[PDB]
Amino acid sequence: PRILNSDGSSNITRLGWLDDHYHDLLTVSWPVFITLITGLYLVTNALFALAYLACGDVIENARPGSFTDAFFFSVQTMATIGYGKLIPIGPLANTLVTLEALCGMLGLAVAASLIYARFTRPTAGVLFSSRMVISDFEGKPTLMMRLANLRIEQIIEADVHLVLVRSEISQEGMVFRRFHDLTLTRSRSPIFSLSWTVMHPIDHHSPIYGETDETLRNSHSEFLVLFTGHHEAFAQNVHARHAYSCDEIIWGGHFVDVFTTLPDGRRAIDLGKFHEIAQHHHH
Amino acid sequence: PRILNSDGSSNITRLGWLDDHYHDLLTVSWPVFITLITGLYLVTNALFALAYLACGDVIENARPGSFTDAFFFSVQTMATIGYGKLIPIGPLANTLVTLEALCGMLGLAVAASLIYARFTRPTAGVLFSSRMVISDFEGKPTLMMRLANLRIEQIIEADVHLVLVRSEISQEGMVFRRFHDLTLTRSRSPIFSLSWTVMHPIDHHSPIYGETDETLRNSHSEFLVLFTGHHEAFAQNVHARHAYSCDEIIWGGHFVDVFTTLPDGRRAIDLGKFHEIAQHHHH
Amino acid sequence: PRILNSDGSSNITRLGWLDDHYHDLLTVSWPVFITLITGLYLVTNALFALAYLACGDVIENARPGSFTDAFFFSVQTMATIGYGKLIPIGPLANTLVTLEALCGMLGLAVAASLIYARFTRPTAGVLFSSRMVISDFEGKPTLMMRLANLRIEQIIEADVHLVLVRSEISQEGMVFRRFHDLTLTRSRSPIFSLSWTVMHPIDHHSPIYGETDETLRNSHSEFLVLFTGHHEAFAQNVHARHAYSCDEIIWGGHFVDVFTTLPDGRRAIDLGKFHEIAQHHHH
Amino acid sequence: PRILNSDGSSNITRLGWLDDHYHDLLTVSWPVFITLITGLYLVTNALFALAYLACGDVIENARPGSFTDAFFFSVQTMATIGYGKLIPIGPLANTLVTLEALCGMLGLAVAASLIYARFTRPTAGVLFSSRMVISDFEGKPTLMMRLANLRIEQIIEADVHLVLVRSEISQEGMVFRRFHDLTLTRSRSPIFSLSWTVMHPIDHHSPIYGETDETLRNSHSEFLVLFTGHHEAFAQNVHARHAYSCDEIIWGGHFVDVFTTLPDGRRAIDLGKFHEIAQHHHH
Ligand SMILES: [K+]
Ligand SMILES: [K+]
Ligand SMILES: [K+]
Repeated sequence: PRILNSDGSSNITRLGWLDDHYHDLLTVSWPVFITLITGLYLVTNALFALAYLACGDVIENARPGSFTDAFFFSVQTMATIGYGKLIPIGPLANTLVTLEALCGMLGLAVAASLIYARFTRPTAGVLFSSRMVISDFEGKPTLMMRLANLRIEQIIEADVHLVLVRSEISQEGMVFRRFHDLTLTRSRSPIFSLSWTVMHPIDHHSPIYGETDETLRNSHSEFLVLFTGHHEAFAQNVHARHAYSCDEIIWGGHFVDVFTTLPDGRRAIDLGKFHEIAQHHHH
Repeated sequence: PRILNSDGSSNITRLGWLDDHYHDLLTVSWPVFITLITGLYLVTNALFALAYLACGDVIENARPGSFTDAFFFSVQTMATIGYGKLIPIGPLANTLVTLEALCGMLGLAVAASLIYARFTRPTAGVLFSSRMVISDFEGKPTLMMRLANLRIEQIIEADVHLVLVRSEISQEGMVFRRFHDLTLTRSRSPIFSLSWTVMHPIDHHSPIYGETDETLRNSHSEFLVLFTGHHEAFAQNVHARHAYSCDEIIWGGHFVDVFTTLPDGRRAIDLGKFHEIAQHHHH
Repeated sequence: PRILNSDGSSNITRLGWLDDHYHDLLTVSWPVFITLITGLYLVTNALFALAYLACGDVIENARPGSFTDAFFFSVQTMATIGYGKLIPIGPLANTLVTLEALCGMLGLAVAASLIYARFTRPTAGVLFSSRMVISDFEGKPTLMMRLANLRIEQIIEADVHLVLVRSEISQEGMVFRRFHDLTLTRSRSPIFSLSWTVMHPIDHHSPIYGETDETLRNSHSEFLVLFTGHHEAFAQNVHARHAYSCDEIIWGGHFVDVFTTLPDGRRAIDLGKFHEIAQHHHH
Repeated sequence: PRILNSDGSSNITRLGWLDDHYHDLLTVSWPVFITLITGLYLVTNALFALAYLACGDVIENARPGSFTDAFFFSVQTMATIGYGKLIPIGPLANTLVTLEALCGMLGLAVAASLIYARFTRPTAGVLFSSRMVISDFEGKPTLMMRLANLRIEQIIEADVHLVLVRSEISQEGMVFRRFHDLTLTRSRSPIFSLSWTVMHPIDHHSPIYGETDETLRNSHSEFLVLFTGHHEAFAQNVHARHAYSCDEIIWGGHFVDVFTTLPDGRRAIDLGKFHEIAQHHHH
């Protein structure tokens, strides 16, 4: 019954048409977006066609009072193909022409921006260790997990937050869900390029100090990771979030090493070891 | 007589043509912007038309010395419909043609950028509690208000500032308006997704320490909220501001709750309760 | 003989073709930029024309072996006017056609970005007090100056740096220019909207502590101001810099006030007072 | 056998098609990118051509059932040249027409964004001293290197990180690589314009305290520099990274000086001295 999913998205039921137009256009699925555009496209040409007929027989080589001919003319026009069979006749015809044109291009201008706006979304090539572990490092138990960059490009002034979420009681006895930042031995990495193992020493200041497994389940406590940085690939900021549940903490585990020396004597990164955690089994 | 409005915009009278072109173009109302563009469009084609006539009878199938014909030709040319009735004749005609073309597309290039520049502005889907309250939490009064995210998308590394603005006297006796940043128990929320109740404990460090209602009116003091964060919807930064007056502080009040358990046993959010503040009435 | 000019640009002599293409294109003056584009435009069409002639007589209604005809055809083709007199003939002709097209639009795509890149530069509407003053505020002498926003739109997350630059001697006796950032009583203003008077208290920590005028001239010391913030007008970041020399510090001065109460009882801003500094003259 | 290259890119062997489409498109060499686009272009027109043939003889003046004719028609249609020889016939023909158009325009919209996305990348004009030096400044040994801005434009709120990377042993005996950010006497420069000599005093807090050369080689330790700032040239953020190996530290060296006084008495910047380091040779 987790508040937060693994993908980091909160897991709640929300209780609530043209109001949020811009958001909605960037939020819709590509199929839909393309449809909408199409609809709009067809629609407006039809409208324009009617305008033509309305004037009445103002297009060269158009079957009299036929909406198709006018429509297709309108596309050839708006789109500025301007084949040349169907042509404006008389001031009224042409004014509508020079109006459509402008309309068409403006639409392109609007479509473009939407496209570009929705199209230009980078994604940190970042991979999260499927598990956390609690184990002794430098003489104090420490909670860790690790990120691997999935691309050759580097992430600059990357940094990460390790947030514990769990239930608490106020002195007043309000029983709420609280967020605790957890101090990391290293929270900034100005140049993140291969792997980073993040650590929260556990000492008298850690909100998870002297806590067993039993106690963690009991506060229904999870761990939320937010990573962010400036990706050289995109020359644009990127982020990535992940969440862990009490039971994805492997007590005493140790992340295996992904750094190797080749036969060649050249260093290397093996991603295969990335999700592997060493463990002592005591029968 | 408030210095700051609810929308957070300061409430002062300011005492002060082509100077600020770029700002103005992004600042104008869409109707106006479109008009301007249109004007510019029509205008330039007229100019071009004149250029054509000026050469004299250089367009196929054009009524001799008729501006309309030239004008409409110019549009068909500059929008590159290029129907094909009206056509250039001779070097002068065509040079003007190849000039217009380029002109037209440059205009598109300029129009586009403006459009995109004005078009691409997100808005945090954030709603502010209409009131603040001063109530005891964990043993110290605390001033609070709360934000609710209005969209399914999440806001990352969101954070908020609670600023008290009020009149003061210097030892030197300068009577000025000063801004105090009020320490919040929680000022960052790396993953804002549903509701956030912001709190400023009031203790010997709070500029509103041991202050009643009477004293607040007296310094003509208001409270300004700035919220900001990176919206996943837009993959871009968003902000929202709000302001409160002394009298929108509900002393002793408690925000009602918005988190529920369904019959189903599934957690939920209710945004009807959002503006509701519990209160004790003592006859 | 100032190191820094009033406009904040350093005042030094620097001692040093296709290398910096992108910078150069954004750095050039509009006339020039347009020329370059034009040149490129004309040029490429000429090249294309030659390609056509090179096939030989492959365009309908073209005077045999005539470059003009080919050239103008090439424009009508690359701008996609496609009038319809001059037309491709045979495979070679048309392939070149379908190649040009693509070329043309790609050029548009490149031109656009440049245009937009150079076009979309905001400027903080910020005005700097022409002078600084040193005077007692809240019981310690304080250096100050002030900014006024020149537009109705607000600046978010605005903040400012007050940097003293002056010559120093190392224990080793290196005589260098050093920068001292000066602690301001208020360095962030999450919502800058009208005027902000920035202050650097002078106490045992101020690098200008117990310094007279004489001593300031002597270290040839100046004061550099950098302001930056996110402008709601442009929905984009803005900055502004300014510099002051030792002699633009008005000792004992006090900035006059720009905030008024109207007859109406409505508050107001008078930016005429903005540069005015009160002063005591003692015969 | 360095972990990090001079360009700051980590020097490891990574061990691991349509997955990363957007990154890949921005990452590919211009030649390749253009090819891809071209391919896509040609391809889609061919597809469209087939669509035409498939209806069968629906284009005016088209050799019956010939792909070339259809193909070239398709381009004239999709690029909206619309010459006018080949023309749609009947409903099926034209619908495909009005579909292509839109398609073409959308492609432009997509191409543009890619172009602009890849095209609009600035590069800090920043040059790194080829060497570092360890030498006494103001009475404590200090590690330094220096940056020179290579362009007339200025970089705002520039700042730099000096990171030591070297192998260590945990008490638990884990032998890992660790990063130490090294406190710099000056880490921000709100207005970087000519040269900046960065310094890390070495004292009881420096992770390189009481370390000789021998000891540095031994921990296989390098030094990583990240510089970043907002470039006025591009009105956009820029960064630059560099790395140094133990052996590019010139002990006792002193950077020569690049600031000069002209005969004219005007100050100047010479960048020939930039890489020059003074040294005492003791036979
Ligand atoms: K056309
Ligand atoms: K066209
Ligand atoms: K045509």
